[PDB]
Amino acid sequence: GAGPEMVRGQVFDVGPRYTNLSYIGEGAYGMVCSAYDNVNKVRVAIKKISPFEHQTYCQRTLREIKILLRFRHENIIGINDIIRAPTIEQMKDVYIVQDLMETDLYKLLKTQHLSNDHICYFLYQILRGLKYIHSANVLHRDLKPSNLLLNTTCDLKICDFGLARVADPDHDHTGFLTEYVATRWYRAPEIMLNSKGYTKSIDIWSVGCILAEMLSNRPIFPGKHYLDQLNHILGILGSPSQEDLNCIINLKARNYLLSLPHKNKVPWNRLFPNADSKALDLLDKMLTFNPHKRIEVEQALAHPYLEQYYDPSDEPIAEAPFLPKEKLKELIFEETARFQPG
Repeated sequence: GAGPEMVRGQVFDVGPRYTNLSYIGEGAYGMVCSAYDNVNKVRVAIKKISPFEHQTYCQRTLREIKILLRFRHENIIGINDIIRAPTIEQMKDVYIVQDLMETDLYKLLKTQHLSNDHICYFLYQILRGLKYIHSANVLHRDLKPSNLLLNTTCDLKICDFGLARVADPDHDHTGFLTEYVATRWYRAPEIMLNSKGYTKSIDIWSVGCILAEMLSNRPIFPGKHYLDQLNHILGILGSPSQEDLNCIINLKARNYLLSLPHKNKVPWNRLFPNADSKALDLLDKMLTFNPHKRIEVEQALAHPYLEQYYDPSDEPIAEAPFLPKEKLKELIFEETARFQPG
C-alpha cells in the first residue's frame, strides 16, 4: 500500500495522502515535485527542505513558514500542508505542500511574448499581493520573475519569503558597498550606496524592474557584479540630480556618484517603443532613483495604467501585521504542529 518513495535516488516521503510523484526541479536548497493529493482531488507541488544543520537555513525556513502561514491572500502562495516526523528527534526534513503552479514569470518571459493585457493583469496582481505584504509591515526583498508563480489561467502568486524582513526605516542606513543577499538585477540603487533594504521602497524598485522586463523579455539592469548593477541603473536613469545627491550623506557613496561622468536619461519610449504610454508613466515612477520620491504600492494600484482592475475594497490588507539552530528547529517543529494528524 505504501513505502518510502524515491524520486532521483533521494527519499521523497510524503505518503499516503500524496502519490504519483513527478520531479520538477530544485528549490532554494531541496527537491521540488508534483504529486496527486488523494484528499482534495488535485495535483500539488511539494518542496522537500533539509535545513537543520545550519542556523541560516533554519532562519530562512522558519521565517518563510511563519510568514506564509500568517498570510492569507489570493496573490500569495499558501501552505496547504506540512509533512514532517512526529517528534523533533526523528525530524530531519520538512515537506511543504503548495498549490501546483504550472509556470513562473521567469520561464514565461524566456519563451512567451506578453500582450499588453497580460502585462497589465500580471502587474495588477503583483501589486495587489504586495499591498497585503506591506500592510503586514513585511518586506519581501527578493521579488523577481522566478518568485512570481502562475497557473494555467494566469493567476499569479508571490512566493519565496526566505529573505523577508519586518520593515524598519529608522535603521535602514548603512555605508557604501555593504554586502547584500537579494538577487542582483532587481536591487534598488540605494542598496549599493546607503541602504540595508529595510524600507518598502526596496520592493517597488524590484517591481519596476519586473515591469520593464515584461515589456521587452529582457532584464532591464543585468549587472554582472555588485557595483556594475549601479552603473546599469545610471546608464538608463542618468546621473542623479543635486537634490537626490543631497539626500545621500555618506561621503564614500556621494563622492562615488560625483566621480562618474554625466549621463543623460534614456527616454522610456525609445527603450520600449511598443509599450503603452500609461505603463511607461508608471514604470518611471517605480524606477525613481530617490527612494523617498518612488511611488508607493497603493499609489501604483491607483495609477491610470491599472484603472481596469483598481478596486481598493477588493485589495485586502493584513488583519495581523508583524538564536541557535537547536532552538530554531524547536520553533520549526512548533510552527508546523497544526498539520499533524489531530
